[PDB]
Amino acid sequence: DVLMTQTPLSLPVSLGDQASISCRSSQSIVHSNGNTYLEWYLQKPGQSPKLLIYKVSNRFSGVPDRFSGSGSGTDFTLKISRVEAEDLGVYYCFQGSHVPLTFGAGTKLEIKRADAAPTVSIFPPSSEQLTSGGASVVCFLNNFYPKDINVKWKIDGSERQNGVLNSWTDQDSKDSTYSMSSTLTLTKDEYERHNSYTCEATHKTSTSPIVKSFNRNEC
Amino acid sequence: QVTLKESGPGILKPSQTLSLTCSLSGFSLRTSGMGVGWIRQPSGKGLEWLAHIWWDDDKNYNPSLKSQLTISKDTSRNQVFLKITSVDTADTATYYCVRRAHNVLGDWFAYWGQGTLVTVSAAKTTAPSVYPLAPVCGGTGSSVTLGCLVKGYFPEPVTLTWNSGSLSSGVHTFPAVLQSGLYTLSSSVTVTSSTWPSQSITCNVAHPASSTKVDKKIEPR
Ligand SMILES: [Cl-]
Repeated sequence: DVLMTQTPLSLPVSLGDQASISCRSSQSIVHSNGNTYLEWYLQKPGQSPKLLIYKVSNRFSGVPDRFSGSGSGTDFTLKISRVEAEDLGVYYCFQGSHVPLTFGAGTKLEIKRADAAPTVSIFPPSSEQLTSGGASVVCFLNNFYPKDINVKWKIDGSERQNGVLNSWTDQDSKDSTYSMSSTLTLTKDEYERHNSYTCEATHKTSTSPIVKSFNRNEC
Repeated sequence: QVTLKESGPGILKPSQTLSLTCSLSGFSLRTSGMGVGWIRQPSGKGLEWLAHIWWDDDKNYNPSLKSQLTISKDTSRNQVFLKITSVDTADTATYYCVRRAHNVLGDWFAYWGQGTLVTVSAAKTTAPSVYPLAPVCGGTGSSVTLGCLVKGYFPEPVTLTWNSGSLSSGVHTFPAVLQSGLYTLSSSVTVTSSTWPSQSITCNVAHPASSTKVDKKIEPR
């Protein structure tokens, strides 16, 4: 099959700046009829992908002249000048020349904003959950930037990596930040075998964790 | 409007057969050389092309699934059909019907269906258990964050509101995760210290598939 390799996979941009997205195919996508059936699609949260560009360089209905497609053979580029809010979403390249038809992996176009530290909150299991014989320890890391924060759990000083499930919001439309939930699930039995529960959020290239804790010998 | 509409089960078990119908209007699959096909997208994943069928009953298949995939049409009804035999959990995805003609306002996916979510799972229907997330006392500040943990339900979706919808600002509801094969979701809500616990904060959870609706007041520890 023909591999459509898309670069980069994450594209943070400021409004008004230019965005360029590379799509490279593993083989020529020149069809036997001499046309190159290369399209670009844009998908926003909870919607079908929408066509932007077809046959490499033609703009579909409703696409403004700030979008232009170019390239040939195996090297293709989508350029967006003066990015607007309505442009943010996930961009996919695609070749319709050779079966199986294939899409690139997606490039997320997102807004750059100033770095922001998470508001971190830790929550022990509820009495309700404990009487049903479960234990989940929840940590919210809210309204931070950029998306790739790191979260670690400690139990009685020992870092623990098993039974941890994470979930992320999409970029907020109002403040352009990200949020995340991190839930350590334990058996009620192993939960009650330890005292100290720690959630620590380390952004980026830090250095200094924001640490939230509770100790069952006090709760 | 040239439109495409996907229809079919929505929930299936491993080893069973996925069958979907694409109903078309605004164009004819009789037209030379019209074509309609299927593309799928797993949650949080990319797009995978599956198959395409043409006005002349020519058909193209993704070779990675060829023993499982059958595409067909009913020209008299203007319908296209997908069958995937021997499905498993990995076939869980949004399934899109798309138009693609050849030879010259075609050769593009200008026209997409809205998509239909199909879940493949051996799980049984199960109402969520709803747990309150009240802060450690004291921890500690201008803001106080509360939460709600919706645990062990099947299938998607659930809906969650805070205070019946009067709390909309500062709410973060997180996508469900599978802890298998049941879903768990959480939501945080942030208010001023002034607000809570003097006023009551309640989490409203609905699970349509089990016709469950539940509230859970966040009581202080
Ligand atoms: Cl078409």
